[PDB]
Amino acid sequence: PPEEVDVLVVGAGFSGLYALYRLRELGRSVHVIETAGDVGGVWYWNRYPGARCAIESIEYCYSFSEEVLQEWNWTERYASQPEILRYINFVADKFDLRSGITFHTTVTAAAFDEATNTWTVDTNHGDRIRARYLIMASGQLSVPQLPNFPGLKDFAGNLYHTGNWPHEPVDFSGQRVGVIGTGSSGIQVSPQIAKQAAELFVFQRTPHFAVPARNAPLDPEFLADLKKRYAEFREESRNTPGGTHRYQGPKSALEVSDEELVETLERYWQEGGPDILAAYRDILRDRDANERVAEFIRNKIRNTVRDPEVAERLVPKGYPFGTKRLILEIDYYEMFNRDNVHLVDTLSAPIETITPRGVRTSEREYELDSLVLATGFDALTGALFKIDIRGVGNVALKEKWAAGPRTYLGLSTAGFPNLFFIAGPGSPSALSNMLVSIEQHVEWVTDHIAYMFKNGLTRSEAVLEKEDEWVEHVNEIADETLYPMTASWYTGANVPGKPRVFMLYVGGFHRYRQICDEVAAKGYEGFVLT
Ligand SMILES: Cc1cc2nc3c(=O)[nH]c(=O)nc-3n(C[C@H](O)[C@H](O)[C@H](O)COP(=O)(O)OP(=O)(O)OC[C@H]3O[C@@H](n4cnc5c(N)ncnc54)[C@H](O)[C@@H]3O)c2cc1C
Ligand SMILES: NC(=O)c1ccc[n+]([C@@H]2O[C@H](COP(=O)([O-])OP(=O)(O)OC[C@H]3O[C@@H](n4cnc5c(N)ncnc54)[C@H](OP(=O)(O)O)[C@@H]3O)[C@@H](O)[C@H]2O)c1
Repeated sequence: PPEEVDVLVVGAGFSGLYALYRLRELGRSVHVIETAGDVGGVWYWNRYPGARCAIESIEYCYSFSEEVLQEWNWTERYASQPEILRYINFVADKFDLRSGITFHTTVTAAAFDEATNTWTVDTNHGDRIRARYLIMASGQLSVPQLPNFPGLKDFAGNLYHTGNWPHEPVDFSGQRVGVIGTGSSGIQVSPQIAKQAAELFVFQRTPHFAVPARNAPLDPEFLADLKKRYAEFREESRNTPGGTHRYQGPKSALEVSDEELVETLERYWQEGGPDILAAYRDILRDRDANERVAEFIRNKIRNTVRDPEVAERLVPKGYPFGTKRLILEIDYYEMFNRDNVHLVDTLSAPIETITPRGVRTSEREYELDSLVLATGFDALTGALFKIDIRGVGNVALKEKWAAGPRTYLGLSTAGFPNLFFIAGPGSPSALSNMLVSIEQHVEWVTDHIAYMFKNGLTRSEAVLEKEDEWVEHVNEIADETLYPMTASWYTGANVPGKPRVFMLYVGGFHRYRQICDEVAAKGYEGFVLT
């Protein structure tokens, strides 16, 4: 890795690879540092069986390259992780991206030097790079989180986390296997494992809402047709709250009769996918509205499993539909109908400790040959906090953000000039199709950088007052929805001791992009440039 560079980029997943590509195109020196052996980010790390995207392949893809759009052939309604990894390798090879990337290398600290207006960045290999701009493309869901209980290191069997899955197939044949966590990771990994294991124990805490994916082959007519209008189709997706073609249902879940509700929701349930989140305009705004939808979903869940005792344990309760990430399930509910699959309800009987033989609840011991941790991620701030980042006056990012992330547009933080966060806290981030949130942040940041070199500036900084205004705005629009009142990773609720604040912008990607454009249009209002 070079000793000096215009822009250093941390992370080689979607965000990082695009930042590299566009920056070269703008004629800036740029280099990328990445912990992993190769490119991919989440689709490199998350190789557990059943790993699949929950945005339709034709939406969840880059649009910066008409060539890539014309050449790539997706195959399924929802792409499996290995296909998305092939796609990302395709794009990397096409634009020759690896010559710009150092792999196997973890950034450990970065400190801003006020005299030079530059960042000096250090790695666990002892490299030191001096860069004018520092782009953290280091992910949202990139640091695995272990669950909160002892005896983990004592377990005699094999121990896995889904976000750090082995690079070659793991064989569960004839095993007694435990999965802890039933987020989308656990929901995807579990039916795969149940095919091999002599017995599978699924350790559920709060149940998550899941609806049928109804995956299907992609019609190759449809692909070829779509391509003729691809750039147009994408543009429609950029002009939405969600970054996809999801239908924005006009009515209120409350204005309709029961019969019309069932019938409309029945159509979504048969169709499959996440679009039901926008069946009515107020599902995420009004608790009575939300509840009518949630109830319809709970009953479909009940009717999915024959033992009604086991079915009632699968019904999510205590939090509004859609306020933890919606999950797309494939034969997950069906799975509890098998002899060798066991739902362990750890709300009724909490896990007390892992033992050398298995798992202890307050009710009994569970002997196991392997334990799979589907326990999620220290989300949104996790990766940043693992790095000793220091701004003006030696302030640690970790400390300034200790009560929750403070940003302007989520893009930068006051006190830390020349530093940009891709698709993180204070922006749409994971509340969209992330390829659309990711391209828009990469273009805005890399445009900002180009504008800086153009007009002769060397220092970009969020104005503290606008940040404070932005933080309060994010919180106040979040408080008009039901989002903040549920314990989700959006809220930091899954890391012990982490401050409970809703971390994402909820006003929709479209409106967020309009605001960013007005900002850059006025020469970057809310930034101070010198
Ligand atoms: C299992 C899973 C499924 C998902 N499914 C969807 C989906 O269906 N729809 C959707 O819109 N989004 C989904 N997401 C969200 C996902 O975060 C984004 O879609 C997108 O892949 C994020 O890309 P990225 O480049 O920003 O971050 P990442 O892909 O996470 O890349 C960050 C990279 O930075 C590296 N890194 C972090 N810190 C350092 C450091 N200190 N030094 C060097 N390298 C570092 C990591 O190794 C990683 O490779 C999913 C995420 C996960 C984990
Ligand atoms: N496209 C996809 O289908 C897909 C697949 C995987 C991941 N993702 C992305 O990644 C996000 C995270 O998914 P995820 O399933 O990995 O993690 P998650 O949504 O954060 O779920 C973690 C799970 O582990 C359980 N858990 C956590 N801590 C525990 C503890 N201390 N004791 C007992 N149980 C514990 C949680 O229970 P509680 O809920 O009760 O806390 C939850 O069931 C998703 O929401 C999505 O954004 C997407």
